[PDB]
Amino acid sequence: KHSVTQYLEEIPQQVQNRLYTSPATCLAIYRILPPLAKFFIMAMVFNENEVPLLDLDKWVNSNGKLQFQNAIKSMKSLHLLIPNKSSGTLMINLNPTFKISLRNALTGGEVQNSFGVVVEENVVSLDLLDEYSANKWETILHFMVGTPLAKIPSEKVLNLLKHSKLMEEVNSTGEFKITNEGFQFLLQEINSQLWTLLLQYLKMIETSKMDLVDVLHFIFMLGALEVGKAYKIDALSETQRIMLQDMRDYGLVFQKHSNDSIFYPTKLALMLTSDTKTIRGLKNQDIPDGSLIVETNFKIYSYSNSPLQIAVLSLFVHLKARFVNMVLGQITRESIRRALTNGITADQIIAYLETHAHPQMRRLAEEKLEKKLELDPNCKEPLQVLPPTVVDQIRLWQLELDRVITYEGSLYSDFETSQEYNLLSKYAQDIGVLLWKDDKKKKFFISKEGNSQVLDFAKR
Amino acid sequence: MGILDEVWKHKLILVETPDAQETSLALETYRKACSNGRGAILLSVARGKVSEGIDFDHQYGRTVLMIGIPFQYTESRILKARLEFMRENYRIRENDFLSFDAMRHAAQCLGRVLRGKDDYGVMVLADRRFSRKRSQLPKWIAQGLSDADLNLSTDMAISNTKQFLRTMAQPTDPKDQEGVSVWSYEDLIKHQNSRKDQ
Amino acid sequence: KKRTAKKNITPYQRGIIRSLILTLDCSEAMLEKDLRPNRHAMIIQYAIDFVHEFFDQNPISQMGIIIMRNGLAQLVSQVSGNPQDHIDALKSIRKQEPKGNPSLQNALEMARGLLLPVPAHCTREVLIVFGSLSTTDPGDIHQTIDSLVSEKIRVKVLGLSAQVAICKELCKATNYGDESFYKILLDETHLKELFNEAVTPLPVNKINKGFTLVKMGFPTRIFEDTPTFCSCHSKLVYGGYFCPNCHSKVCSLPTVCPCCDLMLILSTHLARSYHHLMPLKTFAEVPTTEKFRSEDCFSCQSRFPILKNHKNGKLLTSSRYRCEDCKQEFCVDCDVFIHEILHNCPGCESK
Amino acid sequence: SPSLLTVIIEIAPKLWTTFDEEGNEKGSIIKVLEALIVFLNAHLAFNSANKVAVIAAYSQGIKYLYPESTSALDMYRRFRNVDETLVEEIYKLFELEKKQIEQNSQRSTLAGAMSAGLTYVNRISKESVTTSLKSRLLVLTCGSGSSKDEIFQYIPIMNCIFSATKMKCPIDVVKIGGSKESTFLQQTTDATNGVYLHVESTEGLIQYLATAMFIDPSLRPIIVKPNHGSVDFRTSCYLTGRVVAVGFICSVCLCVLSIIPPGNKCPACDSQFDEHVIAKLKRK
Amino acid sequence: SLSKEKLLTNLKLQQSLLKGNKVLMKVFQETVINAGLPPSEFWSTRIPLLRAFALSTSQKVGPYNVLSTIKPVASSENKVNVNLSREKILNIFENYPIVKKAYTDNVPKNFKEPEFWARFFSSKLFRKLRGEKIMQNDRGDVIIDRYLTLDQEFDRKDDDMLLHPVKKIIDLDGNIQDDPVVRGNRPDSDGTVDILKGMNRLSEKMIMALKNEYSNQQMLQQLSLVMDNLINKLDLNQVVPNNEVSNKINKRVITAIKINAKQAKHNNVEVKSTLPIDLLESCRMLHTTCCEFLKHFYIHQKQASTVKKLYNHLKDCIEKLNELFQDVLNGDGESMSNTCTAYLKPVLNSITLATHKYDEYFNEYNN
Ligand SMILES: [Zn+2]
Ligand SMILES: [Zn+2]
Ligand SMILES: [Zn+2]
Ligand SMILES: [Zn+2]
Repeated sequence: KHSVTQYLEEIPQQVQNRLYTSPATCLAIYRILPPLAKFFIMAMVFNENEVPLLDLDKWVNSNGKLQFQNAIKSMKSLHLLIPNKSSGTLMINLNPTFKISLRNALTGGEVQNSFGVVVEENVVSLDLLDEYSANKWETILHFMVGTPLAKIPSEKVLNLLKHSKLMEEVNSTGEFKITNEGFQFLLQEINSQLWTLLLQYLKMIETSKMDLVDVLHFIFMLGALEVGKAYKIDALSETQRIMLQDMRDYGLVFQKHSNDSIFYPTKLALMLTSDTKTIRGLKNQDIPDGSLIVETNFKIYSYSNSPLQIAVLSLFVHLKARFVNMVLGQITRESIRRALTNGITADQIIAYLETHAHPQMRRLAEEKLEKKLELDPNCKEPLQVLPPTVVDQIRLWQLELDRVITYEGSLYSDFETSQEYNLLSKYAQDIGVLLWKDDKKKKFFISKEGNSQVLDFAKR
Repeated sequence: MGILDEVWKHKLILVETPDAQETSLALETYRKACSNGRGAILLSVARGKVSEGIDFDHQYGRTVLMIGIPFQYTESRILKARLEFMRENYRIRENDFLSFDAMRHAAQCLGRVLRGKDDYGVMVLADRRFSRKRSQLPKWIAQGLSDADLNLSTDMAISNTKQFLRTMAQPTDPKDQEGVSVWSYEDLIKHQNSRKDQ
Repeated sequence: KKRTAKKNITPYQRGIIRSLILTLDCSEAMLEKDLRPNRHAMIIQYAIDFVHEFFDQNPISQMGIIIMRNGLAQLVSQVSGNPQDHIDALKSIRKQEPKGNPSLQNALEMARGLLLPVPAHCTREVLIVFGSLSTTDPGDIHQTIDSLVSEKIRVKVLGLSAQVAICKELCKATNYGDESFYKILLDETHLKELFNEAVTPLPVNKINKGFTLVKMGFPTRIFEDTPTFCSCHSKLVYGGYFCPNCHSKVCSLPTVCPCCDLMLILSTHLARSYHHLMPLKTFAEVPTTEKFRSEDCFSCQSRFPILKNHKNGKLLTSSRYRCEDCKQEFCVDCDVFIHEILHNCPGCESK
Repeated sequence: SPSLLTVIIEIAPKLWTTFDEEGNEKGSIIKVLEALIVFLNAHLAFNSANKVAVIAAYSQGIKYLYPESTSALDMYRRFRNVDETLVEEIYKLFELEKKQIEQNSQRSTLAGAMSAGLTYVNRISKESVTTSLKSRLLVLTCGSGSSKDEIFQYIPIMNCIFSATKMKCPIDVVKIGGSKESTFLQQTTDATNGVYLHVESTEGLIQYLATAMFIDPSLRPIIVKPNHGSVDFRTSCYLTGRVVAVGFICSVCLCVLSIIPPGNKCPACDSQFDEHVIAKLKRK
Repeated sequence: SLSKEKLLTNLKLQQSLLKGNKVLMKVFQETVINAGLPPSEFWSTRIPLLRAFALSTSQKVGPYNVLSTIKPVASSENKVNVNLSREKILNIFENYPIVKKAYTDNVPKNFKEPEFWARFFSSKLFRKLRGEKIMQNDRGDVIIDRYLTLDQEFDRKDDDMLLHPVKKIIDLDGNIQDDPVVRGNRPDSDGTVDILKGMNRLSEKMIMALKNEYSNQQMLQQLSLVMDNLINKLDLNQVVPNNEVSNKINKRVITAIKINAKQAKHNNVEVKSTLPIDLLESCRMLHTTCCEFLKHFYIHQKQASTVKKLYNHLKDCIEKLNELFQDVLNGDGESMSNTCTAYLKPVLNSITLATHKYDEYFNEYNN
C-alpha cells in the first residue's frame, strides 16, 4: 500500500494549507489520522492559544508512548501544526487555516464547498444505478485482470493502467496481466483497489489543468456524503467538472444520464473512506455469495461463487471443469507456485483468505475463531482461529522457492561503556526489541524503541 | 466365565437356595441393600417359593427379567397323564394348556414389581417363543406392550430402558393430568361419576 | 402455551448470609461418556461458573470445596470468602483425574465437621454434585443424617442420570421434610440452570428461628501508594482499606478483619441482598385480543407488538407481556432482561 | 470502536427556576441545551458513526428525545437531523408544561431515567451482536435546593449501578447547582468507573464537557478527572439520619441503624429481637 | 471427637502440625523459643487447623469393594508387592482373620512375601472365590490347610452368630411349610451350593461390619417559560456556546484539572536490606499475633490475669521494637531506617493504640 496518507504529507506545506482552506477536506483528513493525534487535535482546536509539549507528554502514561511518537511524527510530517521553539520550549499549534476550517465545519462554517450538495427529488434507487456502478467496477476489474472478453472501454482508464503500469500486461500487445502491480490489484480487495486506482489517476492526471486543490476538493466532496442535487450542474470547477466526468466514467461517480444534472453519489465514493461493508440485469442477492473453499485438507470446496471472484481464486489454483456450485480446483504447492511464477508473495493472500472467501467460510472462521482469545490465557492452546497449518505449508513453499534472510532496523553505535550496552540489552530483552546484540562491537540493528526510551529517561 | 466378576463390581448378588431359612435371610439382606446404597440382584425361580408371596415395591424392584419362559415337562410324564385327562375331558390341547400355565406363572412373576402408581419399573422378557404369546398375557400388561417392542435385541433394549429410567426420574407431576387418573378427594369421583350415573 | 411460575409464596424470608460447602465428585464413575468431554470435565467447568456466580450474588458468604476420590473426602479449599482461591483450586483439580468410589458418608462427615465454626446467624448448607450410583461408607449413614439434621444443616444434591434412594432420603430429611431439593438433571442446559437456581438463597417455609443482630463495620479506602503495606497478607500493597475499629490495613475484600475480627462490607453487598429479598410480581402476558394498548415497548422502544389479523399469525399471540403494579407493557426481551438482570421495574419505578 | 453515548438530561422547571434563582437569572438552561447539542455533535463526529440517545425527566414523567419514537405513523447533515429533531422534541416537551404539571412535584424521576436508559443500552447491544458497542451513558442534572438529599430514590440508583457494572457501561455525571456533593451520584460515578463534575452554573460547559466527558468511550488508559475523595462511609442511620461509621444493621430487614437500638422491632421491619442479643450488644 | 480442650491437649498432634508447615513451626518457636507464648493459647487461636488436620487423619476407608476385590479384583500381578500392597493386605486382614493369623504365624520362618503369597494363591484363592479346586494344584498345605480346616467351622460359627429372628414380614422360614404338614413332590449334583453360601456370607459379613457402628410554582413556571422561549427564540448559537469564553476561566479550569490529574496520578500502582527486611517481617508477624491475642482477650470476660500477662508482654514487645528502631537508625543510617519505620508504621500505630486503650480501660476500672 502506497498509504495515501504518505502521499498527503508528501505534498509541500503551502499547498497543504491550500487544501486546508476546504473544510470538508479538513474533516476527511481528520478521519484518517491515528486516534492519538485525533484526540490531541480535537483538544487543540478550541483553546485559542499554543500549548507547551510537556502537557501533551504528561497526558499519556506508560505502555502507550509508541503511539505518542506515531502521532507527533505523522502530524509534523504533514505539517498540520507548527512546532514553535518560542522560548526554547515547544509551542504547538495547528496550521491555523486547518484550525479555522475545522472549527467552522463543527459549528456551521462558510464551507460552501462541503455544502455544495443539493437536496431534491433523489429518484436514485438503492439498486437503481447502484447495480450499474457495481457492473462497471466488475467490468473494469475483469478487463484489467483479463477476462475471456474484456468490454473495458475506459480508454483513459486503460491509458492510466498502462502508463501507470497497473498490471504486468503487454499493453503494446494489449495484454492486461497480473504483475507485481497486478498481484497487488488482486490483493487489495476494495479500499486497496480503489486507492491504487485513485493514486494512478493522480499520477497520470498531474501534468496540466490539474488544480490539485480542486482535485482533492472534488474527491473528498465525493467521499464525504451524498451531494445529490446540483452537484454535477453547479458544485464543480471547470477542471473539477472534467475530473468528475472522468471519475464517473471510472465508476467512482454514479452520475445519471442526460450528461447534465446534479451529482450522482454512487456508493463507491463512500467505500473510499468507510472501511466497512463491501457488497454493492436486475438480480443479485448475496451477503455471502462468494463461496470459496479452504480447510485443513488444503482443498477447494465451493457452493457460493462469483465469476470474477472465482477467477481470482484460480489465479493461484488450477481449473479443470466448472461445476454448478463448484469449480474443479485443488490448492497445492503447485497451485500457489502458479502465482510464485508471477513472484506473488504468500503474504497478501493470508489476510485475503482471512477476509475474502469468508462469504462461504463464515462458519469456518467462527469455529476456528471459537473466541479463543479471552480463553487463550486459561486454555494455553489456540483453537486454530487463524489456521497455522496452512500458514506453515505456505511458508514452506515460499521457503522452498526463496532461501534469503533479512532484518529491519538500523545499525547503532556510541555504546561507550559496557554498562550502558548491557543495561540496554537487558531492557530490550524485557521488551523484546533486540534482534541481536554484542558488547564486543557495541553495535546492533534493531528497532529504535530502546534508544527512544533511554533518551527520554535521560533528558526528562 | 468372568461374567459374575463385573456384576460383582457393580451390585450385590443374592442367589435363591432350596433351604427356606437361608432363602429368607438372603431376601431380607437384598431388601436391606436395595434401600441402602449398593444395588443388589436377587435371582430366583419362577416356580419357586420366592415368586409366590414376596412383594417387590418401588425400591426393591426395578427391572425384573424372565430368563426363558417357565415350562415343566423337563421332568416326567405326570403332566402328560394329567394333560391326557385334560384333552379327553376338556376340549383343550396340550400346547394350549402348557402355554396357558407358562403365561400364568410369567404374569404372576411380573406383577410383583409394582405396588402403587407412583412405583414403576421395567419388565423385560427373554425368549424367541414369547413374541407370539403377547395375547396370552393379562390385559394391563399387554396394553403397555406395544407392537414395536417385539423381538427387540438386547442393545435396543438397553437403549429403551435407559430412556425410560431417565424419563420416569423426572418429576413429571402436572397434578392436573392426575385429576384424570387419581379422582381426587371426595369430589372428582363424586362429581364425575355421580354425573356418569347416566 | 406458556411456561411460567404461577406465584412466589415465600417472598418474606431467605437465608441472606450463607456458608455453602460445594462437594464435587471425582470418582471412577465420573469418567463415563455421556457429557461431551466426560461427566467430570463438564462438571468442573460448570462448577467454576457457579463459583463465580454464587460469590457474586451472595458476596458475604463463604464456601469450601470437597472432592470424593478413592472413597475419601480430601478438602481442596478451606472455607473462605475469596472466590479466587476456590477458582484456582478447581483449576488445579480439573487437570487431575478421578479414581476410587464416591464415599458419600465420608464427605458428609467432613462437611459437618467443617461447618462447626460458622456462627448461628450465618446459615449452613451443602451441595452434593453426586454423579455415581452407589456409595461406600465406613459407618452408619442414618447416624450421620440424624447428626446433620440435629445440627441444622440443609443439604441439596444434584444427581446425574438416575435417582438414588438414599440421596432422596437425605434431601427429604434435612430440609425439614419438605422434599423439593433432590432435583436431578436430564440435559446439559438443565444442568446450567440447575446450578443457577442453586445460586440463590433457599427458603421453603422457615420455622421461627433465632434472628440476631450482627456487628460489622465498613472500611475507607486508603490514599498513599509508595507506603504499600498489608496486614492480612504481610506484603507491600499499594493501598487498601482500614478497619474502622481494629484500624489496620486489609487487602481489598468483603473479608473479616484479621486484627479485631469483625465483618467488613461496603454496601453494594447489602444492595445485592435487598435485590434478593423482595422481588417483583411475575410480569403477566397480556391477552391477545383484549389488550388494545400502546404499540411500542415501554422501557425500550421495540416494534414487536402484533400484525393485526393474519389467519394464524395474529391468532398466535400478542407480545405484550406486561407487569402488574405499573400496568405498562414491555416486549419479551425487556421483560426477560428485567426479571433476570436488573430488578427495578422500569415503569413501577416511575409514578 | 463505536460508542453509544446516551445522555440523560433532567429538566425540572422548578430546578430551572432555581437555576434562574441561583446567582442571577443571567441565562436559563438554554446555555446547557446549546452546549449539550454541541457536545453531542462532537461525539457524533469523533467515532465511526456511532449512534447516540437522549432522555429527559420533566416534572410528571420521562420521554425520549433523540431516537424519536414513531410519530408520523447543515454539516454532514446528520448532525442537522439529530439536532433539529431533538430541539423540536424538546420544544414539544416544553409545551407539555402547566399547573397540573406543577402538581406532582413530590418525586424526581431521575432514577427512572437512568434505569430506562440502561434498558435502552441493553436493547441496542443485544440487537447489534455484530460490532459490539462499547456504550456508556451520561447524566446532566440541574442542582436545585428545597431538598438537601432526597433519598426515596436511593435503591434504584444503586440497582442502576450494579446493572451498569455487569453490563460494563461507565456512567459519567455532571451536576450543575449548589455546592452539595450528590452523594449517591458521587458513589455511582466512582463505583461504575465514571467521572463527577460539579460545575458552577453559568459557565459555558462546552470546555468542561469536551474535556472530561469525552474520555470514557473505550479508552481507559487515561486518568479520570474526579473531584476530591469519594468516601464510602455510607447511608446515615434509618432511624437517626446521622452518617454512620460503625454501623449496626439488623437482619433480614437490612436497614442500617444507629447506636440507638429501639430495643425491639427495628424501625423498618417488624422484627422483635432477642433481648438476650440486645444485652449481648449492650455488653460494651 | 474434636473438642477445644482436646485439641489443646493433643500435644503429639500439635507437634505433628508443627512439622506440617515450616512457617507454622517458625512462628510457633519464635512465639515460644523467644521466651514468648505458652503453646496452649497459641493453638487456642489456631484450633480450626487442628480440627481439620485431625479429621483428615483418622479417616477409615470403607470395607466393601476393596475388601472384596482383595479376593476377586486382584488376579494378575503375580510379581512382587502389588498395588496398595500394605493397604490391600490390611483390607484382607480386616476382611478375613484367617489369613492375618496365618501370615503372623509364618513370620519367624517361611516368608509370606513371595512364597507365602504364591502358596496362598492356590490355597485361599481356591478356598474363597472360585469353585472347589479339590484336585489340581492342592498346594493348600501346612498353615494353608490348617487354616482351611479352621476357617470352615469358623465361618460356620460366624454364620451362627449372624442369625437374627427376622421380623415376620420376610420370615420365609415360618412362611414355608411351617404352616402345614404336607406331602408334595419336588423336582428342580453337589458342590457350588457352597459357592452361593460363600457369596451370601461375604456380603452379610460386610454389611454387619457396618451395622457395627464402629420562586416555586408561579416564578417557577415563569422562568421555565422564559427558558423555553429563549430556546424557541432561535438562539442556541453553538458558536456562542462558551467555547471557553474567558481565557482566564479556561485557564483556571485547566489548572483545577491538572491539579487533580497530578494528585490521582500519585498512585503508582523493593526494600534495601533483604536480611533486615526479613527480620523486620518476623518482628511484624510476632507483634501481630501478640496483639491478636490481646484484642481477643481485652474484649474477652473474667481471665483478667491472662490479660495482664498479655499486656505486660505487649509492652515488652513495644519497647523491644523501639530498641529495634534505635538499632536500625544506628546501623542502617537514616534512609534505610526511614524505610523500616515506614514499613512498620501501621503495626506500630496499632499496637500503640492498643496499649493506650488498655491503659484507659485499666484507669477506668481502677478509677
Ligand atoms: Zn493483604
Ligand atoms: Zn479490625
Ligand atoms: Zn422493550
Ligand atoms: Zn411495573
